[PDB]
Amino acid sequence: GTFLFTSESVGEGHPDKICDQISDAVLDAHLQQDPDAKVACETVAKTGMILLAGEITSRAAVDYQKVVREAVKHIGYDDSSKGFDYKTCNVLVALEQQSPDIAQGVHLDRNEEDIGAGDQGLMFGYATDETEECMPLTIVLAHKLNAKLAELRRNGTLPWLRPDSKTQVTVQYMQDRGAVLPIRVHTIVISVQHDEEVCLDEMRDALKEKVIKAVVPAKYLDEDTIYHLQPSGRFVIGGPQGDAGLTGRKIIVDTYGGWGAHGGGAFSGKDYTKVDRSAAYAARWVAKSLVKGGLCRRVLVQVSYAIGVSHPLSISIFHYGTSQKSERELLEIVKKNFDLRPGVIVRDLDLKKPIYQRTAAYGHFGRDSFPWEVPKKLKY
Amino acid sequence: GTFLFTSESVGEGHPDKICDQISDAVLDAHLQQDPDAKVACETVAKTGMILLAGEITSRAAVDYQKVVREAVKHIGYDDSSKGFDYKTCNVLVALEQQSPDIAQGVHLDRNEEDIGAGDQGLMFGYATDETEECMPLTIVLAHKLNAKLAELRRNGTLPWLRPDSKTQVTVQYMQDRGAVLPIRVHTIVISVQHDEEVCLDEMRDALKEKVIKAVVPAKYLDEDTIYHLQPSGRFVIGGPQGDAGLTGRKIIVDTYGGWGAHGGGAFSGKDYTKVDRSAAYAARWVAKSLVKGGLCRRVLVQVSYAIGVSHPLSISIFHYGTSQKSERELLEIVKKNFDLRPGVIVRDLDLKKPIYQRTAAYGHFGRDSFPWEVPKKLKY
Amino acid sequence: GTFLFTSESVGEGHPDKICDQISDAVLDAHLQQDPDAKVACETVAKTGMILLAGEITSRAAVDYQKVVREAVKHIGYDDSSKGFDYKTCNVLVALEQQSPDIAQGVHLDRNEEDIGAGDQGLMFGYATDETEECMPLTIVLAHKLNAKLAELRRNGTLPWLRPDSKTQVTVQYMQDRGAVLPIRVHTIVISVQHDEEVCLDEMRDALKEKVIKAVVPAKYLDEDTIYHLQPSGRFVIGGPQGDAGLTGRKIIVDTYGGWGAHGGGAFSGKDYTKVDRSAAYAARWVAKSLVKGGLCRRVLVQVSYAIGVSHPLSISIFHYGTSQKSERELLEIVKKNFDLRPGVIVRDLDLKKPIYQRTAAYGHFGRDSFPWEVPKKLKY
Amino acid sequence: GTFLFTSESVGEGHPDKICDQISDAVLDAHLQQDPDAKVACETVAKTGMILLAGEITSRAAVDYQKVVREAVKHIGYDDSSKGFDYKTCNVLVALEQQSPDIAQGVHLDRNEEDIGAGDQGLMFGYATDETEECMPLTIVLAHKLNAKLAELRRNGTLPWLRPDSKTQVTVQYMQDRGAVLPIRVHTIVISVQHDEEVCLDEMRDALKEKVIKAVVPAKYLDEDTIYHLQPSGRFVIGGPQGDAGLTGRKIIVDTYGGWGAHGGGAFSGKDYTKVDRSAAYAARWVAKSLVKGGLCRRVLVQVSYAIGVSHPLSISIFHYGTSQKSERELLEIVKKNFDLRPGVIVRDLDLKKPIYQRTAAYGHFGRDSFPWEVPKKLKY
Ligand SMILES: C[S@@+](CC[C@H](N)C(=O)[O-])C[C@H]1O[C@@H](n2cnc3c(N)ncnc32)[C@H](O)[C@@H]1O
Ligand SMILES: C[S@@+](CC[C@H](N)C(=O)[O-])C[C@H]1O[C@@H](n2cnc3c(N)ncnc32)[C@H](O)[C@@H]1O
Ligand SMILES: C[S@@+](CC[C@H](N)C(=O)[O-])C[C@H]1O[C@@H](n2cnc3c(N)ncnc32)[C@H](O)[C@@H]1O
Ligand SMILES: C[S@@+](CC[C@H](N)C(=O)[O-])C[C@H]1O[C@@H](n2cnc3c(N)ncnc32)[C@H](O)[C@@H]1O
Ligand SMILES: [K+]
Ligand SMILES: [K+]
Ligand SMILES: [K+]
Ligand SMILES: [K+]
Ligand SMILES: [K+]
Ligand SMILES: [K+]
Ligand SMILES: [K+]
Ligand SMILES: [K+]
Ligand SMILES: [Mg+2]
Ligand SMILES: [Mg+2]
Ligand SMILES: [Mg+2]
Ligand SMILES: [Mg+2]
Ligand SMILES: [Mg+2]
Ligand SMILES: [Mg+2]
Ligand SMILES: [Mg+2]
Ligand SMILES: [Mg+2]
Repeated sequence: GTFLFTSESVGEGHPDKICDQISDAVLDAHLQQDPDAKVACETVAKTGMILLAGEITSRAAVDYQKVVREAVKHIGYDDSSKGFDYKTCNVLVALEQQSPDIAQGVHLDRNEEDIGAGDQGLMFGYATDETEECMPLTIVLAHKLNAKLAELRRNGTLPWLRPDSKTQVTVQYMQDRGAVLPIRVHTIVISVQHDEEVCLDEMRDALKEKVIKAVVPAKYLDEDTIYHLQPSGRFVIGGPQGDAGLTGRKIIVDTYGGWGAHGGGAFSGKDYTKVDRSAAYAARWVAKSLVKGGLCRRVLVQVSYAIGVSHPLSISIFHYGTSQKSERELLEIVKKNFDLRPGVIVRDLDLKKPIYQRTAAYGHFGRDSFPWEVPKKLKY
Repeated sequence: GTFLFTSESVGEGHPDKICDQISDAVLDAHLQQDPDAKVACETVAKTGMILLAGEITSRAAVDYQKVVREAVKHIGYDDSSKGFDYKTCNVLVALEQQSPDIAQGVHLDRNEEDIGAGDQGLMFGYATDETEECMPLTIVLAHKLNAKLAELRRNGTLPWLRPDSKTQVTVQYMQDRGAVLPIRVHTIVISVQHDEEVCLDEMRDALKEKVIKAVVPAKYLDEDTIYHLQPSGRFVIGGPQGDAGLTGRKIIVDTYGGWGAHGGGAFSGKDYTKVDRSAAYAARWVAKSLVKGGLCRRVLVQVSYAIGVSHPLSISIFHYGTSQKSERELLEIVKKNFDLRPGVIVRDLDLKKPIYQRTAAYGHFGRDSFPWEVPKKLKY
Repeated sequence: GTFLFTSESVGEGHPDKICDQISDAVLDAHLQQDPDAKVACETVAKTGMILLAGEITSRAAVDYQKVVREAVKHIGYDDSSKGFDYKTCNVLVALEQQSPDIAQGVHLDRNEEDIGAGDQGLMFGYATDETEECMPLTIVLAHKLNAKLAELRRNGTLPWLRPDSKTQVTVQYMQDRGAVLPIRVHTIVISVQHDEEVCLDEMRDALKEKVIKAVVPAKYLDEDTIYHLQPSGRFVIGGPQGDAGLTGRKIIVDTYGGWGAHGGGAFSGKDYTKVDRSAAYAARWVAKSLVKGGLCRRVLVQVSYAIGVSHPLSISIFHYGTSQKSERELLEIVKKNFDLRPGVIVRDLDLKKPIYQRTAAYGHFGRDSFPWEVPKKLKY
Repeated sequence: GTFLFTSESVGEGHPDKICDQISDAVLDAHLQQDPDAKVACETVAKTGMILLAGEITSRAAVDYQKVVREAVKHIGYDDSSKGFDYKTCNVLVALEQQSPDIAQGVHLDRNEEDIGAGDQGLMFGYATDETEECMPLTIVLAHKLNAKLAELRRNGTLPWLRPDSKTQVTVQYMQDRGAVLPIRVHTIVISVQHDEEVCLDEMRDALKEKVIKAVVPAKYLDEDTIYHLQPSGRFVIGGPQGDAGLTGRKIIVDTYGGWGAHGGGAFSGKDYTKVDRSAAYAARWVAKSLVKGGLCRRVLVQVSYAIGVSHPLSISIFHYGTSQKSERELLEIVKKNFDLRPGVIVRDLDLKKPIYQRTAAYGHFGRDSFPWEVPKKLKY
């Protein structure tokens, strides 16, 4: 009755994640001055280049040079020896206003609570009782491995580390009436950019002893656990020099690591009127509320929207057999307890607050008690 | 016992899909001359701009100006009145060689069958017997609605249409022992870019009568079906002028429309050594082989890889309760019948052939009898 | 005793001149809000692209998209059929603050009158009594031919004209004691971008009859005058699509058409602290004052500066033998009547006023009674 | 009877000169493979960015990444501490084919000797017997000061130097029957980018003792000579980070430093069919031939062209009163001894040879016995 499942995560300096963090730094900069800024900022990164492309209508005055470079500084790309430097890279801006055709169809002259969805689309929320975070263990572990790398880089204990990293965790699970129970870690991959001087065996030893053993409980690790540590053998070239980055190319890392489902919308660089972000956050909030409220052990929530229409087109609940209530009963509970219009979600989840850069690495869910991580007490 | 499920699709001129098609036009151009080209081409589109960013190591001599502009021409952006013109747009190129650190870790000096995966990652394949295409009805219908729009644009019957479109279909389903049975279409959204002269009622009438009724069987449509046709009210500004596009931002449209699962990897712009594409195609091939072979009615396949390692790290089969065989038995059948090393997949699926631009709109699966859509006869 | 001399001019839609006008539109936009803006804006134009690159420190909030596109609109590039369209081109911005090392060395904490030169360099002013404009006839005629083309394009009498044009005029001169006396026009070149439908003979006839004869006095034209009208035979592709443009690549067209001398500094995109512009304008003002004041018939003025130093390093006067006073006496007159510190020039010539876009085609000198064209009454 | 005259030069790492050298590195790369390449390559430089924009029709396969980065390496921008790094900067390419309308009008189906001029324009050549180089002393000295800085940077004796430098020299002259005789150096400016650690007095002392005294004969220097050494006080930020660069923005530095005249055409990035380069080189060759041949002491030559026309429209000779022959007699000598069609100049001056990057700093004239610097023996 056992099965394997694998999830990955990436570090702050992974080129796609650089772009997500920059896009959200831009969003936060606008929101600091104009809580109602309309923001759709994509970022592209390649050798020596950050390009901002998209649509922003805002009363803010934002110094894009400063904002972008400070985000890259935070990540740790501060010298040409590392392959990228915030001080000397190119920052190019191709930002126009929001289309007035979109603006008139979505929000102009509308009461805030009755703003239309900013686009069509579908979104999913998921929660699982297998961890206190209500997240899959596979991705929780994958994120923590990248966070550990960044910690040891920043505190100087592994000064050969660079910011670009990836991890991948395969867990063997059993199932119990639709819920999932982690048994052991089957395989771990870690690849991380490094300096020219450190040798491969020193890196592999450090990744096992100072990273894996520091993060993963020993009860999950055994003689049979497979380790692929620096499996390429050499990773000196990294960041955008090694691989182009784009915003919204880590959408599964941002969410549930292959578990649950995804509707395809990226989060970063978007204000609350973009339901790709606000409704996915709300859907997580619903899912987590159902599990922490004791109605399910595991649950998937779908919602969908049409551009210009406030209420969701569809809502669906899938409980994997882990509730005594029918899925229809859970749907009725959700409909009685949540208002999933974007102009109400914004109020419930405080989505005009400039906290988005903090969401843009290590997953949007399962950490930091953001509003969508604080369960709603349900009435039924 | 009924539930709703929603999927979307986008047209050829949707700015993200423009980028996928350009990236794959670039890939095909390289493969026409050098079957072993290493290609990782991202495309970004905004007002007046196509930017190519990424890594290509190839013996081909490719005229990027010509290749990009011809792809945009095919899509139909051929005049400033439409918001974008292949003849006069900017084409910018930021393409470097593949990192030699990646090359040495993945493919240099390796026997082709034993080439390492081009990256780590996870991938899923899915198949469902609800349609002959072995695809969810929701996304099949969504794709066909966009294809219909392009057909009526190109044949001149709706000359006010422009290339940028989106559709979304919500189907009410029942379930039968883990399989799903479509009952009716609950809601349809269509948004499509249009000329300045046509009025809203003419468009809405045409979208119902010439698009929806031409595509969706009447047995699925009834008095209660909800239509959101041009719901924003005005969509004259479109294509990249209205919304920035990036490669790999329609990964759910490219695959299963929210059904099954996704590991996060984009397809377009990548040669076969990128397992994001080759192994996802293989996983579809496996899933479809299991369903057409009569072992399951519905099945999800996960695989995962480490950079530089040929064999998958993990393989998992989930049959939703729709097989008499256990998931472990199906896994054994898969392991006996498929070799999921990238250097074997390339041979089985003919992945050096320059057919990729054809995959880059209307989904990669469920059409055209591509090799991954021709079931393998299973021995067990 | 006769000789030939040739000068050229270009139209508003010549790609280099597009860039000069855009750079100066940006400067004017800043000056409208912040008279003390520090501006060093270069523009690059190629197919579908305007790129702004440079350094601006200003309290203004400038919408670069709007400013750039409005300048291109004014020029007349408004449709993909013309090769460039303000509505749909790419506008990319790579603008940073002025270097703080420059700012501290030039203007920070300095009394305005005692601001240092913004850079080192040399500059020349020139005037000649051969025309009332105090300009060489060769370039006056060349400019007027381009202005005529733009006039006939804009009033619809030659609707096949596009904005990109070049002209060149060769005049036969005699000399009289260092002054020059035009005798006849020896050769005229006109090349102008055109639509696909008009034939070559219609264009050549129109350029002779409606352009040349409308601009050049018949007394200068005879049986022997050589006409090279549309000499390439076909000029449908034009503007930035045909030829990349850059700011500051028409510095001889901007000034004296090969007569006098040039110190190499471009004018457009620069505020008054850049002595390339302010001191060259002042030098013209000096030269014109000497000729209109009756001291010379023709005169060349050199000045030069060091970055951070207010007073010119050198001043030189060359009168071609056309004064009864020695060059040393004229130099003394200039030193007694003009203060060529940039922080005084700014006051005398009103150089914080946003009139710069008007200078950026058809020459900076010899027209419109700008302040540097109004002679100073000299005391001696 | 004395006067001052000032000329400037810039170093290899001056951002405009970076662009000229890159443009000519691109030209040379094409010519190495295809002697008949048609090349019009502009370069733009700003923080972290080299952009190539222009038109190239060539049979060569050129790796623009490699070519650009190697040119920047040669200049010495190899670390983020210097403000720019060839290894990690962005290289963007916007290169299209030559316009076919230009190609058909200029060179297609034409006998090489009878190729038309690639454009209209005017050009000047100049020579002066005041130095053995036949160049003005002011600019010769200015160039040598920059060359000295680069020498002391590269040999490690002044390791605080960076590549970006400017110099300016003012010489007091007397005249003798139209020729000019240098008397003394009146003022020298040197500004050079430097590291954060060196102090201002150490730099000023080194610039006087190790640079000026090493280059300028002591006979020209006296108690009254004015030195402006690091006059801004601080120049740590430099190269493209401090100031945008463009190709063809140092046209007076490239030529005669304000002496003679200039027709406005840039040299770098252009093949021989662009008469801006080939005819200006030829005009220098003519001028130098007249002076070294003993006909003049100082001479200015003008030539001009029309696009598509092989022979020059006009030729003019101005000898400043320094010949016993009339200017008409010298013109007749020039016409009997030189064929100034571009398709003949190419043969006489060997202009398909890839030696152009070597021309792109320290002036195109007066050094290295390039073909246009080897006087032609005149018959008359
Ligand atoms: C392997 S690259 C993707 C494929 C790549 N675009 C190509 O040209 O083959 C994807 C990511 O893997 C990581 N990476 C880059 N170089 C690597 C190396 N030498 N070894 C292992 N991982 C690497 C970085 O995180 C990078 O963003
Ligand atoms: C709505 S836009 C995305 C949000 C947008 N970036 C913004 O600034 O608000 C996404 C897509 O919707 C479609 N779209 C663009 N303009 C639209 C309009 N006026 N009405 C409906 N759909 C539109 C296009 O397919 C476009 O790529
Ligand atoms: C001839 S182009 C310069 C050379 C060009 N970059 C090349 O690739 O050969 C310079 C200018 O000449 C004009 N021009 C462009 N196409 C032309 C044509 N077909 N005939 C005549 N003049 C043209 C435009 O004003 C353009 O900016
Ligand atoms: C002074 S900058 C030109 C004006 C500048 N674009 C601005 O924003 O004010 C021109 C050149 O002077 C030199 N330069 C740059 N920074 C300097 C400084 N702090 N001191 C002296 N010269 C400098 C470099 O050679 C640079 O290319
Ligand atoms: K989702
Ligand atoms: K990538
Ligand atoms: K997948
Ligand atoms: K977008
Ligand atoms: K000047
Ligand atoms: K050009
Ligand atoms: K010249
Ligand atoms: K500049
Ligand atoms: Mg990626
Ligand atoms: Mg979407
Ligand atoms: Mg998108
Ligand atoms: Mg991936
Ligand atoms: Mg030009
Ligand atoms: Mg200058
Ligand atoms: Mg400059
Ligand atoms: Mg020219």
